[PDB]
Amino acid sequence: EAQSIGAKLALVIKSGKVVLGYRSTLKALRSGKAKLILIAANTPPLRKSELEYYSMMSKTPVHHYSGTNIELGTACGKLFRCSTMAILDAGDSDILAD
Amino acid sequence: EQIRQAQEELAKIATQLNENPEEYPGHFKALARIGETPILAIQKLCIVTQMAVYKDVIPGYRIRPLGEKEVKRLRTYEQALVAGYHGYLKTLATYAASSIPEDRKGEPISSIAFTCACELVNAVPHFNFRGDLLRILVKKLSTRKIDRDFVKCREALEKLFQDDEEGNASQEAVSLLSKMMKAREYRVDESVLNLFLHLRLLSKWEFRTKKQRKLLKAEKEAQKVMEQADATVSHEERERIQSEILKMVFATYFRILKARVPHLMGAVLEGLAKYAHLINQDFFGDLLEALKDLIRDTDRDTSRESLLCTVTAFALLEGQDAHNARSDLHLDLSFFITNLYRSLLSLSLNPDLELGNNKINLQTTTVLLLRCLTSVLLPPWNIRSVPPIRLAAFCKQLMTLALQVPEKSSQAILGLLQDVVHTHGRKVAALWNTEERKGDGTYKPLSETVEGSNPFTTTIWEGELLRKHYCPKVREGLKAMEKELRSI
Amino acid sequence: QMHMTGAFFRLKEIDQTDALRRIAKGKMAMLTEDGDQLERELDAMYEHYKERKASQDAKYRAKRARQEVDDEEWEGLSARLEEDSSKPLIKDLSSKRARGFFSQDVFQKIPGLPNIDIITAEAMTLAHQLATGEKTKADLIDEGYNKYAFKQKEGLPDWFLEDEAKHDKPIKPITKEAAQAIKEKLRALNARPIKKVAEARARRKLRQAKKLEKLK
Amino acid sequence: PTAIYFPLRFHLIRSLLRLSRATDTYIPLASALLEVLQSAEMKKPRVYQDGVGEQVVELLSEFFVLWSRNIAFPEFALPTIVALKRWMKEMRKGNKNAKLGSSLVVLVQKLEMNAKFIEER
Amino acid sequence: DALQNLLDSIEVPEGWTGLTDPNTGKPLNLSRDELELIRKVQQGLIPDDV
RNA sequence: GAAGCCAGAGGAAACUCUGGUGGAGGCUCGCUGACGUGCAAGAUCGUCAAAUCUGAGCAUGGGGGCGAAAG
Repeated sequence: EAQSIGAKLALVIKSGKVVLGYRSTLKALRSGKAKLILIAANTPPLRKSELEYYSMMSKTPVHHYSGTNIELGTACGKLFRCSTMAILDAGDSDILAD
Repeated sequence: EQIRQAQEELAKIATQLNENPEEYPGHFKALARIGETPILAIQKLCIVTQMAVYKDVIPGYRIRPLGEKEVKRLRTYEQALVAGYHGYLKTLATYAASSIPEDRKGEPISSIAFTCACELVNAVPHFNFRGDLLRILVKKLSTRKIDRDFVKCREALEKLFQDDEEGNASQEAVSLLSKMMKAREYRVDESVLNLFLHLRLLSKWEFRTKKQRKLLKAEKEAQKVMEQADATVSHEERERIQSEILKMVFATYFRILKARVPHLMGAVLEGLAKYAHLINQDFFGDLLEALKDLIRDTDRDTSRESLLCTVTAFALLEGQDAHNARSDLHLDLSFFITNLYRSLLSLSLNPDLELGNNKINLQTTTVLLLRCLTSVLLPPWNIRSVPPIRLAAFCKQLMTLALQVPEKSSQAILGLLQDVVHTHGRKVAALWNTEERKGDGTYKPLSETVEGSNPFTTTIWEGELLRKHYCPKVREGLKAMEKELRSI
Repeated sequence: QMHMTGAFFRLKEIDQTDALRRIAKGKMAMLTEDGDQLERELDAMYEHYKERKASQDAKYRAKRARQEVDDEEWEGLSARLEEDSSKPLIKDLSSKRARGFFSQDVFQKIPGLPNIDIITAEAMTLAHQLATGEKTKADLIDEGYNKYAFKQKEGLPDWFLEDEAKHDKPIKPITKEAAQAIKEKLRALNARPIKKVAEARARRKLRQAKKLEKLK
Repeated sequence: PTAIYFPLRFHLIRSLLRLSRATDTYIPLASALLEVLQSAEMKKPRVYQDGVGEQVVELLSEFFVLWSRNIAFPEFALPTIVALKRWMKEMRKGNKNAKLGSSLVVLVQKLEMNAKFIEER
Repeated sequence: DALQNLLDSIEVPEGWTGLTDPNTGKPLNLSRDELELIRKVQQGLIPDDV
């Protein structure tokens, strides 16, 4: 459900604790406190595979977002391209229970 | 359930063939083993699933037989694709040949087998065994029935004809249709004869190293040389395929005209008038003379055959290229004009003149007569250089025929003579004026020539009998026609 | 809006299996007489020689690429890791594969789940002689006992036979009426239509007009 | 069509003939009446074929005597006489109805004469 | 027939020659036995049977 | 002076007007003939030639007619 998956994404941005972008996603994985990792479809494969490797080592779930980077940024309420993002706190949304 | 556990195992095979096909070469044959379940349901979902995978997997190029690490991986996967697709077409054909009546909950196997065939025909054709795909379609199109699968097999073939540009797919289809029609001895539904009318052949800086730059230069010159060679070969191949299709199409046309199949030969003359300008120049006068021989044979129902060949001859000279070759190719339509004139008295007597976007294959005799007179009296070319005596000859006879003809036919003829007065005017105005009547000779009604009737020595009086005809559209027809007589 | 206008490591086919549990353990590993056979190769180089020589022309490379294969050719089918001695990760925010595949469009519309052909002009010449009262049946049979007779061609290799056929064509004359019959037999059905004859005459008339312009 | 429902034609034909005599309206019977004549039974070779033959001689008659004073009669009648002129040619070459053949001969001698006699007026 | 002549123009007969028979003005055609003899002489594989 | 950009005023919008920035162009400045189409008693449309200057090196093309081109 594309409409519903943007609903908790818009809530977790506006209620929870989220970092956006490649480098901040990397630092959140390194600290081990990340709880969900969203990766855009048009992310380059070397960036894609390095991010899948660290999430396996840090044991955090991943999600392959169907839309591209501009689509994920629009889902965030932001006006910039966001290829990768990480959830640190789910806030008041059911995006972590699912 | 039993039917449940197939659905994941159907989805098991198809999904990984979509992701990485070469990794798994027995899955085509694995799709075969899950297909002989005697329970009828999984026979249905497998046939659709085999249609699903081969649409996604089949490449855009044919693959040769092997004869005789990554190369051995590609060869095993590609040879497994052929053996799977050969087996699917066999199980498609024996499923379409199966018995049609079954439970009313759904159509049993056959229409699914046909809809799988028609989907493959417009998605596969380049790949091998297209003759096996088409032989399923031609077998249903020979059945001589109106049925949904008969209809479904029909738009599949004209979709193939309208879209194929290379011509190899069209040649194999028209070869089977031609061989079916002779084998059936021409008992086809004449929807498949109109399939020939649908043929189309007849009608931002990326860095590059120094070695990459030189390889891309040499690839450009190699592609440049290969471009003029491909253009010349594709043009020469297209003319050759058109030559073979035109031979098989016209041979079927002439064998129908010899066998005298009534419903088929209406469609043949439509195809003949459409495609005669593609064939050789010498054969154009032959077609105009074979039509003469047909008309003489009916002169030995029979009113429809003569009018069909008459409107076809006028439709041949209708065309632009044939019109400019009247002087060179000695194409005289004087036979068809004179035979049309001599049959107008007999045509009024025969009572089957009205029986309920083409040009020749019209159903009713009256509109065939109307299109013949439109060609004679209102031609698209040289409408002002028409012999007025020929105009006056038909004007009197069409007035006579309107007296003894059905109500709709009489209204149509008065509409036709209405157009002659508006277009020609002073040429035929003297017919209704009895003081301008010529005194050179007397009027011969029963004449065997258009020129010898002396039409300007008579006067038209059928308007007296037709302002009194029971249909007021006939009455309105005169009052419109006499309106333009006074408007000259 | 202007934005819209040897494989790597993946976690897709390793999720929820014992392989993930094994890899996540992180223990080290590394990857550690009758001449039949002589006749097979001699025909292989001869085919390779023929395809190489014929591919020097750009026309043949275009013809071969557009050439199809024959179903008469495809017949025959029916008709170590050196190891050391010591809830999914991918979540779809929603079997699902079986539900997804059969939610496709195609599954939803379906409810209730010997001929002798004279091509060469020389065979036409022999046909014109035989059909007319010029050469009888006795003369054709008797003159077939010549030096090109009783020569076998059955088991002979293709490189031997193709060399002979290039260099053993008998030299007997043809007639112009035999050659005329062959071209009119082999003429295509769209070779000479009204359209192409018209532009050919128009091209020739224009060519004379430019010559008169140049002489002007 | 056809011969089984032949008496249904003739009474129906007379009803149209009655209407055309009272009001001044043209009703074309020439196609229909000749078609009933040129069915299979007349051309296949007995009392009933004379009865249907003598009767249809009448229905040819009053159809032409209605508008026998209107000027367009050389052209109105002309398709009909030429139709029977072919019919005299086939019987000279069907049945053996010499009495029926002779009655139509007088009928086309009538129609030609009234066509001729009206051309001078 | 004109339809017959127009079929021979498209699908040429097997024994077709392009000549006119002196005896009958119809086009002169080779027989099946004659076509076999022409093949035997041209290829020269077997001069005579048995 | 073109797109494009900045600022202000109308209009729900698209757009409109003004003031600027910008510096695209088959734009300008210095000292017509041969044909084709024509469906009339010739109208109307299309094709062809007139093709950046210059040193040093270099390659190829030319006549007629027949034929649909290949020849």
